Amino acid sequence: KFLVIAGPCAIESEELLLKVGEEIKRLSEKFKEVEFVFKSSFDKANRSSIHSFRGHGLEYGVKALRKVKEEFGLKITTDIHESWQAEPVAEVADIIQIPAFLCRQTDLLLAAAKTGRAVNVKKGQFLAPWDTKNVVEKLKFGGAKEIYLTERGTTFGYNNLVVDFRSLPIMKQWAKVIYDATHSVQREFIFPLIRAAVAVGCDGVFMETHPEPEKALSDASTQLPLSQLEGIIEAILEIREVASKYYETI
Amino acid sequence: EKFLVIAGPCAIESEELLLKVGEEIKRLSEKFKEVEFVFKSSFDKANRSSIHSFRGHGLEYGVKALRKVKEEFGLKITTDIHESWQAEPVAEVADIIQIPAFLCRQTDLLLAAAKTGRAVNVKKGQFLAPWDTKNVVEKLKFGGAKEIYLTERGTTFGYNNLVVDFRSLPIMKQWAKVIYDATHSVQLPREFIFPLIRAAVAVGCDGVFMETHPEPEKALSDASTQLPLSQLEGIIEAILEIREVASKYYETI
Amino acid sequence: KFLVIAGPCAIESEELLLKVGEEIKRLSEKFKEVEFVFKSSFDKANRSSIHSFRGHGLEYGVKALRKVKEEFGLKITTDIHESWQAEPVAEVADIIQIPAFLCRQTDLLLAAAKTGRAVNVKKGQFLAPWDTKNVVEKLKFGGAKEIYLTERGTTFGYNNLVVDFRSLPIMKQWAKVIYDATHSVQREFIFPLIRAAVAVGCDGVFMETHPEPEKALSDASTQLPLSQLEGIIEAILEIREVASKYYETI
Amino acid sequence: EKFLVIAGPCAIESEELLLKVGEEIKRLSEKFKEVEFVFKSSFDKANRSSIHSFRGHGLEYGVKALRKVKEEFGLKITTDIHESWQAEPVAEVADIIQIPAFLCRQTDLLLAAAKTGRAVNVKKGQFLAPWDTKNVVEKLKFGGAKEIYLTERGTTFGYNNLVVDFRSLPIMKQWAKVIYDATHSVQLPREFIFPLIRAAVAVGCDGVFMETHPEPEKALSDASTQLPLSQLEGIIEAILEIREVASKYYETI
Repeated sequence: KFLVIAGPCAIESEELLLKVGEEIKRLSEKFKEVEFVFKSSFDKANRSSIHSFRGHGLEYGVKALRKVKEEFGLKITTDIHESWQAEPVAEVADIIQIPAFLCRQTDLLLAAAKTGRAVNVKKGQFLAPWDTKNVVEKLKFGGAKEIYLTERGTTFGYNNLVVDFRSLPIMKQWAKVIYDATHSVQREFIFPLIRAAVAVGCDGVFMETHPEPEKALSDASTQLPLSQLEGIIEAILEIREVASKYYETI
Repeated sequence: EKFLVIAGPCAIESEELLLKVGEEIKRLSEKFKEVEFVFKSSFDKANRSSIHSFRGHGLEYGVKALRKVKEEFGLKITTDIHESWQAEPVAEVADIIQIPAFLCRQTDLLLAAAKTGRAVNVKKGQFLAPWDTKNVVEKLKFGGAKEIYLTERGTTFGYNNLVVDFRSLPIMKQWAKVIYDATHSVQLPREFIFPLIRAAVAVGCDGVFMETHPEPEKALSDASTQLPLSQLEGIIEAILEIREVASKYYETI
Repeated sequence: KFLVIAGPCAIESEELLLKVGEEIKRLSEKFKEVEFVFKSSFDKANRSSIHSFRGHGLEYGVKALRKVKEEFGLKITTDIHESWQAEPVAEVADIIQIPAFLCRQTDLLLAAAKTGRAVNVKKGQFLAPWDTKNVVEKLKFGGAKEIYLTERGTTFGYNNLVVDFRSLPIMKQWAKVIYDATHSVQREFIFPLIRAAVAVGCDGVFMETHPEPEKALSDASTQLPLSQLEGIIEAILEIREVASKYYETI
Repeated sequence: EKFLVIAGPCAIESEELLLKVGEEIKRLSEKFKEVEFVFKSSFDKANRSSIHSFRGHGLEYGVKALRKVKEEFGLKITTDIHESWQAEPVAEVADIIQIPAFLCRQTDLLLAAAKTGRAVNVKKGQFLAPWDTKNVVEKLKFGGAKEIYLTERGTTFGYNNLVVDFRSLPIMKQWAKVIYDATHSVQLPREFIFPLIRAAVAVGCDGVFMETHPEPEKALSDASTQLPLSQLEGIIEAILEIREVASKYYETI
């Protein structure tokens, strides 16, 4: 089925996670035609500024996420930043996410693959679509069986990312493809591009959502308001239903 | 609003080629009555990379060929001009005067097209940012143009490659009707033509531009990008279907 | 010898041209090791805004330039925008310049070549270095013998140009290469990059200069102050003298 | 200020390779007494594209090899770390800890290097704008780094290509000493190595970084970009000459 990965960018508090998890659980029950995966980062390890919010740490985060899966029975996904974090994270995370800047770090990929969990690699803004083939190979060599590649834009001049949708069919040759709707534009362009992603064809969409994005401690300018999530999901399912007839074979 | 489909052979290889394509476009226009078709073909490829490449048979011959298409099939016509003096003679048959991408900032060319009273469609230069088309529209309005289109055809991305930044569709929509060039946006200065056109209609545009030829392999220009004429019907039906289902979500400008 | 093409961006008045021509004449007499070519546009035919200064027209411009060559005996160069302008311009212009956006317009190139004058083509911001080979061929086919290719930057994302200096040695294979120091950065970067151009190796430099750039009716943010021209020329000659030892053969 | 030349084989293929290169670097250091040389080699290529490519013989072996170079030749040392835990052991031999381009924003890695008391050299990510290195320097200073370098190694330009925006040299100079990577800036993710290094010194930088190997064709990494060791002397003499003549024109930051 279609994958929808969503949740607040960072684990600002297990309290926030529960409120978001409650809504994702509701959509989960409303759209049985979709596999929902709850996402949130226990640490923003690559902020530009040293004086920015990073999080409450790995232990606090894993505990908060554990709570979401127990209170709602939702699959979990979070990102790791160094090899040693794979094991403890794999205790809760159904899908281990690899940050875009780290998509070429062999040991991180191998560490994630060793946990036996699914692995989702964010395509580096510096990577060409065809160069993700080697990323998948690393994961397969490492013992990974469920592999995802996420489109999140490519470097286009300075301080700008462009989404080359030709990447979707190219990456589909060796892995399931997820379109990251919120980081690919980093709000007026979020919906239009997600619509494009599903018209082109992908296996899922990734989107950060927060009750009050403006009050968020991370990606306050791109996180989707929680209340708009249902409408966008219904919209992409309808578009996908009609467009899927034309998705090119492999 | 009636969706616009601009299609035809890239170059006016001969008056016979035009009538063959026009025949099919006319057939499709009767089937897809919700679509406004415009027949396109260039009387001159004035910007080929090589001096040895095919250019055409001249403005005179081309205009006469296009007039035949309009006369024989009752189809609207569009062709591109390369210098100011061509606007007047071309305006005699062209319903929409097209401005080449490299020439989108040539003031006198835009002014020449605008004063003819015909609609003007400007291909967005590969060097131009979406927000910079606002001044292009202002020039045309200044020159008297009342029906203006902006065409997305890709942006320079490294060497010999173009990327389509779909964010340009809603940005340009702020000041003009927007057309998506499905064939030139994948050209490297065919496997991606269809998926990208699906993206264009899902995002939302006012029309699509597609070069089509009975046998692309034998084309005298863009032999690698022109869509086989037999595939045009299927592509149009698909974008109409995608447009309909996505239409309720199109943001208001 | 080394080519130095300079002058005010636009012919704001033959008066301005004479003041600039006076200074270029002085440097001309001071640097016999350099071939100076006076440049100025009779029309800014590609301004973004319709409400911008274009000029005083072709006739006024050709007359003003004619005055510069007669009062100072300096070679002249100006750009054309449509085929019909080549002939009347070739009456004064020693070098006919082709605008960057128009580097692929066959008839314009052929028209310039037909005048028998030298032709300098500004490399389009959209063109790859190796693709200028076809530009030269057009000019040769058209009867041009003295051909120049000018590096003026390449599209790098939106509203930004980057200078890929690998272009200098690539274009040198089929034509003399000129580095445009003022349009490649469109002021703090003008000198550094011209220094780079000569260290890499080129046949000349192009730079717009105006007595009071801020008061200029065009390129007020990039035109080099007239008083700084001598210093930059002396600097590039010194750098070239030392670096030329390492310029790669053809 | 004494110009810095960072050079050595890309990877620590063996302790013998290092001593062979170190021998030549030591010879050149005696000749070019106005230059500060730093011997470089990676104990691990932790980011190769293919899982089948050479990585190295481990941190332990590498550090021991580097210590041999410093011990036998009296040369300063630099190598790169890939995860936080490696900073401590590496700091035992490395005078300058290098931060890989893809990892230039990894806060904990930068902090790990900074607290060792050693100098830190951060390769500017191919995705990073020049003005955004200001925060990189702030992180390092926050972490205790007192000697910081920023290395220019190209920027993503379309697919599989890097361009060097020389405007970054004076921009980055505003907050750190700047090094130009002559070999990685022309790599496609050798004919241009020399001309671009001439440009770097003419623009103005504080040092250059060059990978060099006795027989590049037989290298286990960057076989297409590493400079033959016999050409190192000539290149250094040339940049010193160009630097001298251009030096009086270097703008003040």
